[PDB]
Amino acid sequence: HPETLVKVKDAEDQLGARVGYIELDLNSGKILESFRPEERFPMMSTFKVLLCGAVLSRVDAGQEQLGRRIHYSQNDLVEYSPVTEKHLTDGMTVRELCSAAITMSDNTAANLLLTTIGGPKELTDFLRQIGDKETRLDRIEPDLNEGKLGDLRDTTTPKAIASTLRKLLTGELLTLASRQQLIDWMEADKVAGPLLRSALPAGWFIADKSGAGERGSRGIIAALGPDGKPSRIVVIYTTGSQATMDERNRQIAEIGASLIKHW
Ligand SMILES: [Cl-]
Ligand SMILES: [Cl-]
Ligand SMILES: [Cl-]
Ligand SMILES: [Cl-]
Ligand SMILES: [Cl-]
Ligand SMILES: [Mg+2]
Repeated sequence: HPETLVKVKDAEDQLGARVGYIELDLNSGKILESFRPEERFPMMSTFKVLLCGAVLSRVDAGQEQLGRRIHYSQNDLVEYSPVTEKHLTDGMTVRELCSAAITMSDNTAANLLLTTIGGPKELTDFLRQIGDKETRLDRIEPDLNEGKLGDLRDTTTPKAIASTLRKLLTGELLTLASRQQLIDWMEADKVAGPLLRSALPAGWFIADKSGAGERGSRGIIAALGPDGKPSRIVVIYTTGSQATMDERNRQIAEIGASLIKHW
């Protein structure tokens, strides 16, 4: 809607950075609104949904078990690992790692899951196989968050990842059980959801994953809608801003508020 576009523009002005935006009809994939949809942005932790999609595809294929226990060490622990730092001695199952990666954005959990699939290149190969020609993962956490100027590593486009999310959450790419488990991880309550959840009316559905990185990188992917059911996918990314984190968050949140207001 034009009111959302204007909020996107305001965010670019206030933040001193580009903002990419797309909104798809969930059922049809029709593009309802877009701004810089084919430009590249760091995915940051939004990739963790794609990662868990790849893990679930392996589960469906009999190549992984959700119950398999993953044992790791102190030196595997990286920054922002609130769940995995509590399981050095006992390990975590694949299921537990996906829950942590998505609901808690746990960085080490994502690295361990990357190991289970064979790494960034294997995630990228899965994405190419499902028809995403743009998204690429090159590095693990935390380096994938760097957001360096003119660096194509660890990027997507709003249009690419929106389509990929739709493929994961709808249709038959994943079995019903895996699709529902991915959904459920994304729906689960989170500690703080400034970008879309904080202002979202009660009773609306949202399955989301946010991301934050260096050099102003911030964004979110989500399926959401009224009456308990998702009906749209939205993707919002920005990178380059040196405004405060609070200002970045507020500008993105205002885009979301407008999408909801003018739904
Ligand atoms: Cl545009
Ligand atoms: Cl574009
Ligand atoms: Cl134990
Ligand atoms: Cl493994
Ligand atoms: Cl959020
Ligand atoms: Mg809830």
